[PDB]
Amino acid sequence: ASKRAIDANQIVNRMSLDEKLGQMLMPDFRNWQKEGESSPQALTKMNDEVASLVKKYQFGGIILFAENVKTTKQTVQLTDDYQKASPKIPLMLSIDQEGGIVTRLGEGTNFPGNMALGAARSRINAYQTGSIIGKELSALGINTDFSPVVDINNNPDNPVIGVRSFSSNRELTSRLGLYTMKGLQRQDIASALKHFPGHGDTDVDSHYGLPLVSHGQERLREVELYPFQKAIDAGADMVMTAHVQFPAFDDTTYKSKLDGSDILVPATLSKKVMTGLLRQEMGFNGVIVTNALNMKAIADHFGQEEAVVMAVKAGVDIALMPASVTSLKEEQKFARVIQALKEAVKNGDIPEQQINNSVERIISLKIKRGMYPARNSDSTKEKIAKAKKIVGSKQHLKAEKKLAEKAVTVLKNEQHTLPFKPKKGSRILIVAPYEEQTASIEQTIHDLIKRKKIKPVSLSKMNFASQVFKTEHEKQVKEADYIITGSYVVKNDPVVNDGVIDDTISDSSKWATVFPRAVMKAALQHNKPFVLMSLRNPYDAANFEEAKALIAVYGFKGYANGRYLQPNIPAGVMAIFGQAKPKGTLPVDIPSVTKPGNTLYPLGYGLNIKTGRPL
Ligand code: NA
Repeated sequence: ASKRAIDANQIVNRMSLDEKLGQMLMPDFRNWQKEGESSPQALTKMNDEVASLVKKYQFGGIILFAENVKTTKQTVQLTDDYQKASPKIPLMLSIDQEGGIVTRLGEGTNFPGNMALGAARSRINAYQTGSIIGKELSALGINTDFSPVVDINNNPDNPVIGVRSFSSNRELTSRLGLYTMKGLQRQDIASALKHFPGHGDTDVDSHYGLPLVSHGQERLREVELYPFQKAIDAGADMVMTAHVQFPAFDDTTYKSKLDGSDILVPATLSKKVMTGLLRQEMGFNGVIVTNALNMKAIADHFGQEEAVVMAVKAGVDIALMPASVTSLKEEQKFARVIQALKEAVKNGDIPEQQINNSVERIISLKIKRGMYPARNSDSTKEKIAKAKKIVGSKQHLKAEKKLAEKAVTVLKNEQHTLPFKPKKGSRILIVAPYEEQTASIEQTIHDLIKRKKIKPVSLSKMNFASQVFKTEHEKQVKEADYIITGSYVVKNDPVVNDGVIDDTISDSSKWATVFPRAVMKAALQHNKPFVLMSLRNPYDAANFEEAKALIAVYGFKGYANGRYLQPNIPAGVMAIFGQAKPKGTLPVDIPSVTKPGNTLYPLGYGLNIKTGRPL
């Protein structure tokens, strides 16, 4: 590893301060309003206006969004067109391909998500997930991924990250995060631990619109920072930092450049936090990178040019999205940002050696993940061919399937309700919040029929988001022979009275709690098989203590425009019809609604769908 250290330095010493500064910038070109074009457009394809700016400011990286990677053919092209534009050093192309409810690739393999991998628990599954996203990203020409999220969803009453997080436990989070990370690296992909110093239990400041952490240092070091520490020791490449007001480690305030008020310093802009805590006390010598510096709150309260400078002064190595430049009319923004830096350095506000370090860390990362020198040598056409047989491939899809199905978590199964074994002719009533969800379940039961794994049955759908359970809906439940219902909640806000959920109170506003619970009473009333499939946060499982079949899948996206947007719903359905073997155990604690203060389903709990005994 001492072979990168010198290599990197030999290189930095030969760069103009301007090539060094540009190399610490990583803007986004999500939307671009061309010359003499009516408005801004999703940038699907390169052009001389954007590429000029790359040649000119010589950025160190470009971050990509859903707009930029709509299709596999378009993506592999846009990447190679970027690499052409980049004058001297291979760009570091990055993206938020976490898996689960946060994916970006258009034709790529969306996985069950972190909280799913938590339920699955096996650390090999995590490593496979990263290894595949890695293969996929690598095949497109993307080399950096802002995953793993190692935030900890430890507070039901405040699930800021929820299913994007492995677990409510620090050890399960750090471990799974540890292996997702290593998975990605094995594919030669820069991996960035996400949301330092721990976004999972952030309060908010309604005044400024920033996340605030009010916890003291003992707590912070026990919980929030633990996952990051362990991954940092294990050789994390990058650490992404959120704009979180962080008073236990820095309670420096500034004057808002918009309010005049005394605003706490965001973690990102604090030398005590960036350099003091992360760089020194924690030992992180990788690349530090920040949330979008052009986020409104930040831009408005600290100023754009000023904020990027504060961040670099504070220790970050890569200022992400330093300004919002959509046209060539706005191109002088990048000039100013670099100019602020050039000046703050000339002044000795930022030692030249500090810049040389940062850049030497980027150049070291680029060398370490084979971005530098550029390791490929295939026609863009050939890259595209190779990519189409890799991104979204049947092999990957199978693994996605096995993983989603392994993660399904059975919480109740009284008297073998599951699996459903329908007679020919049986009517299955499918009930979810949105059409794309009832569609996914339907499409899945449909394949099972075409594949002769179940007798032919008849399906109707009921979509209840914002609805109230009225007579119409109840007649439709009598008609049914089998009922599959999806619950969807973030925070669990059942109307309740001394532990007794109140069912006599239904209004449109309470739909995510009152409605599915009304289906359930309706189905019990007429002696129907009813399983409940929770689609997001497992907390809603406390709403269905009377039910006899209950499962969690940790992923709510459905079926649309001919494509499955997530594996979770299908996997649930397969386990309901005895097709898959659900292994899942709770990666979080489900609080009881009927006996407040107690846990209803503890961490690690999960049933063997066949034997009925705790997995
Ligand atoms: Na490429």
